[PDB]
Amino acid sequence: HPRVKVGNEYVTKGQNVQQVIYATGALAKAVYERMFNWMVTRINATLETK
Amino acid sequence: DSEMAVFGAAAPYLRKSEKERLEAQTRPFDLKKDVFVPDDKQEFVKAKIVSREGGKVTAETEYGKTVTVKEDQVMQQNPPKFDKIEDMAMLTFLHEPAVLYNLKDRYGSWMIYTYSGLFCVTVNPYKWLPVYTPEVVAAYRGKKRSEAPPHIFSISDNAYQYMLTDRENQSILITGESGAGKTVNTKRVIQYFAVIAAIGGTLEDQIIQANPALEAFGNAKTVRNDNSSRFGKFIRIHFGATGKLASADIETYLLEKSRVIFQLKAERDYHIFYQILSNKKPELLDMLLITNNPYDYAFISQGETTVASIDDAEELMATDNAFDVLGFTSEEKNSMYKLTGAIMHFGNMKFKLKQREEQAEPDGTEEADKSAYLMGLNSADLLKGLCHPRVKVGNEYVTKGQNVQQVIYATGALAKAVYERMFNWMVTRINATLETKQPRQYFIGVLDIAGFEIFDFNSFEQLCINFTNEKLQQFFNHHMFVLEQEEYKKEGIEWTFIDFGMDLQACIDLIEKPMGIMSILEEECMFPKATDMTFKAKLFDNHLGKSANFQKPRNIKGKPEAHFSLIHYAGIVDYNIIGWLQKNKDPLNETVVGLYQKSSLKLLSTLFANYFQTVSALHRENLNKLMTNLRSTHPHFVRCIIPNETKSPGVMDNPLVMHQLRCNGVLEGIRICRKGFPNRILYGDFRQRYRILNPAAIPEGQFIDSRKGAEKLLSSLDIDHNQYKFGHTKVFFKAGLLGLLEEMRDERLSRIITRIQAQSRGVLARMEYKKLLERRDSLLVIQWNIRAFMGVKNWPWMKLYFKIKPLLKSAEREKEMASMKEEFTRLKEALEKSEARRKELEEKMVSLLQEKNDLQLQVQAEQDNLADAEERCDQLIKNKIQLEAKVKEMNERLEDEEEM
Ligand SMILES: Nc1ncnc2c1ncn2[C@@H]1O[C@H](COP(=O)(O)OP(=O)(O)O)[C@@H](O)[C@H]1O
Ligand SMILES: CC(C)n1c(=O)cc(N[C@@H](C)c2ccccc2)[nH]c1=O
Ligand SMILES: [Mg+2]
Repeated sequence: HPRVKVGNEYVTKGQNVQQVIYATGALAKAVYERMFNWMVTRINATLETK
Repeated sequence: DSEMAVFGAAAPYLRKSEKERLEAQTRPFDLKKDVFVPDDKQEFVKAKIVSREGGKVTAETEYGKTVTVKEDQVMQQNPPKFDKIEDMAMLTFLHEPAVLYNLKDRYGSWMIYTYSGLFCVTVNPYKWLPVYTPEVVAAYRGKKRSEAPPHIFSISDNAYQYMLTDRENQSILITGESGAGKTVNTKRVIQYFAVIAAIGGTLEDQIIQANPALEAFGNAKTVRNDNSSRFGKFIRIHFGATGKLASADIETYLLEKSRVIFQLKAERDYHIFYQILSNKKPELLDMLLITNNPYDYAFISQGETTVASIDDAEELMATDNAFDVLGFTSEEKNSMYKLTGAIMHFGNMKFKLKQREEQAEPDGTEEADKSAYLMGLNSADLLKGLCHPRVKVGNEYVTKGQNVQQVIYATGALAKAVYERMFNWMVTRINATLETKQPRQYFIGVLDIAGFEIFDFNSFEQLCINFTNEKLQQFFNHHMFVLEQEEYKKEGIEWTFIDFGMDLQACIDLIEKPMGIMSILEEECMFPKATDMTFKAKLFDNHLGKSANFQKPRNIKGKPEAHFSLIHYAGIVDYNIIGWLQKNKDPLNETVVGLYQKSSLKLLSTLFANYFQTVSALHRENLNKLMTNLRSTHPHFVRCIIPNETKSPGVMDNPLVMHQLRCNGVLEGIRICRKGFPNRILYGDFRQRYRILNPAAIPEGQFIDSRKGAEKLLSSLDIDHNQYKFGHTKVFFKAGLLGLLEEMRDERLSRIITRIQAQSRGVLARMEYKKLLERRDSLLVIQWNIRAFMGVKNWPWMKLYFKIKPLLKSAEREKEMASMKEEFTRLKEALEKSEARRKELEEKMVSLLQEKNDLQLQVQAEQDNLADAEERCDQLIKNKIQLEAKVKEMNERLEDEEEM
């Protein structure tokens, strides 16, 4: 039941089993990819003897 | 009870006195002999067993009458220790007389509210209790159903507690026939949220006025009630993440628009008209051309025009202030008053047959002139458009000449439409105020449907309102008896399905389905030559021998003009078929609606802006939308029961009360609440909320499945384990456990916030203790300093030389040490901090040098973004050019096909 905004209040939508599977995939990807780019940004935050 | 003092003067009218507590233990009562027996004039009477004769029993009733009835129909009386209990789910013997007399003994002492387990029953006092002023609202703040005596404020706050805890929308579902009490309880809910939101501003007073502003335009005196809600209302009170009031939305479902033009004896039109007229307020009696008395306005003079329960002089001033508090400007308040004046004059327009055209014309126009002046319309254009309304057939428009008999209907429907949409706009404007654009996430939807009714003459509206009750009754039946056990099976609860017989799907289907009443109205309105006899004919052919609840009319009161009877849950209702096709089809005069859009009054144009979809279709889809939106919310039900037809306070008619107790399924609902598992928690929200009850049962920092965790925690609580069973995804509890768990949790939260305060005070006192000791030790050093001087006030050679400065190496060289060190150390500071500041600037220049170079590269990158964006727009325009050529050729060829 993801929350989506309609005006100032949020409404709730029921997801299908296939589309919740696809959404869990997308959450797995976007957590992984952000974790990688953050790891690079931390490498770029060391690697600096000023 | 000494704790009752918190309600002040309202306390005697909510809970029994201490004497009633002591009298209970002293009443003469025998559990084996005291029983209820049915009677003719009254459904049940107390009786005393006198003998036993095997399968036949004989007893003497409380009035000394002899009676004989078989043991299958005799019900044991409840012992006096359970008399007047605040929640009827806690009754020991549950049957028709136990609920009847439990309501009667409480109501005769003006204790009007009583719970019935998952829902609550309120009995119409007819005489006020000072139980609705500001002081009780503060007493109800944050109190739970276990603490505060039953009241509509208790249900309102309980819903608010759930709303914030579950982060789910809640509902308070008040139901009952006309005059039972749903509306006043609704107001009380609104005033509760407002006063709590202000004490716990402009918005809180605005919301308080949001009710009497609508109630003036939507309520009317009826045979059943003096201030009956002739329109169902759903009020969503929205709160922010922090829980403070943030907005309120009013939704309306079905205004009795016909009531604006027709009322039976012993009832009023809407209150707005008589409250405006009763004060004869010179500014309104000058703005509205209604200087006369109400007894000449045909629409509103019928029935009774005055009621003792309403101080009509004050209600006008209450609505004027209500609009002022809601920020209605002078043009808004004036426009809507003008509109009511127009509506009042609208009932006096007289029409007569033209001597040769067989067409209606207005006989008197002064009331129309007044109306059009108030509405900012043209009186001549209005009357011409009513006398010669244009109707359309697709794009072609044609003038139809109206007869007197159909114009009277058309004008009535016009009054209905103007009133209805003006009420809708007033709702949307109340939703335009109160809307603070602040964070919003959760709302409490309070439902007050138009109550179930049995007049001597019931029409299509009486069916729509009864259907609305029957749908919410089927919803109550479904949630308590069907969905409850269905979800037990879905959750795998070891439970055996109980059939209570509380089902109305068959009669709802008889109305809704593509063979039901509503589909017949939906097609018979299309046939231009359909008639009341054609509809009645198809209705009979479709239902006689095909519907168990559709029956021949009884016509016990004579007048067999056209009738049938319907077995509603709440009783046999006789419906008159005349006019239902017109009432459903809603034929509006397209000219007057077009003039309303064209009105010089900004309001009247707003009412009809953005003006197949019959009222039965709109209502059925609106109500299915409502109940779908409501199944997605946590419901609390409130059963309003009217105790007496003669409106006498304290008087109670046992057969009429029992009829409603039966039809609302209160007994069945208790049967399921006592036997079944009404309380249910998701394993995750259970863990999240009640982990505070035993953090050691669910140790964090380690994984534990939701199911076994809830198993260990609830096993650790030491409560009676026979009270719960576990589902596939929710835990399930007996009727009385959840209240005890919230009592337990708030007791623990009190214990803990006081023990964290034990820690807060303990370490804050440690901070104070250590600061005092170190500061006093320094003071002891200061004391050593002065003690040392008095020790030094002895006479040595040094006393003379040290105090005065003549000594060269000691005073002079130490002065050089102190002066040189003073200079060095001050500069030392300055130099170290300066050196750091120079480094800091270097570090800033190094980083700025990187940022300036990256920005120089970035301006080239941005210029590339500009080239990208410009070429994107350029190709979109070129493609649009070719696409326009495509649609040019297509629409041309479509027109050529239309010509050929
Ligand atoms: N709780 C109450 N306190 C005082 N009067 C009440 C109460 N309930 C009903 N009434 C009586 O009826 C009216 C309010 O009832 P209401 O809730 O509007 O009934 P319904 O909602 O069934 O139309 C008042 O005018 C009064 O005559
Ligand atoms: C079935 C219904 C009455 N219900 C519950 O039985 C419990 C709910 N939520 C839990 C978490 C809670 C318990 C007590 C007060 C607030 C919240 N929600 C619910 O919807
Ligand atoms: Mg009402």
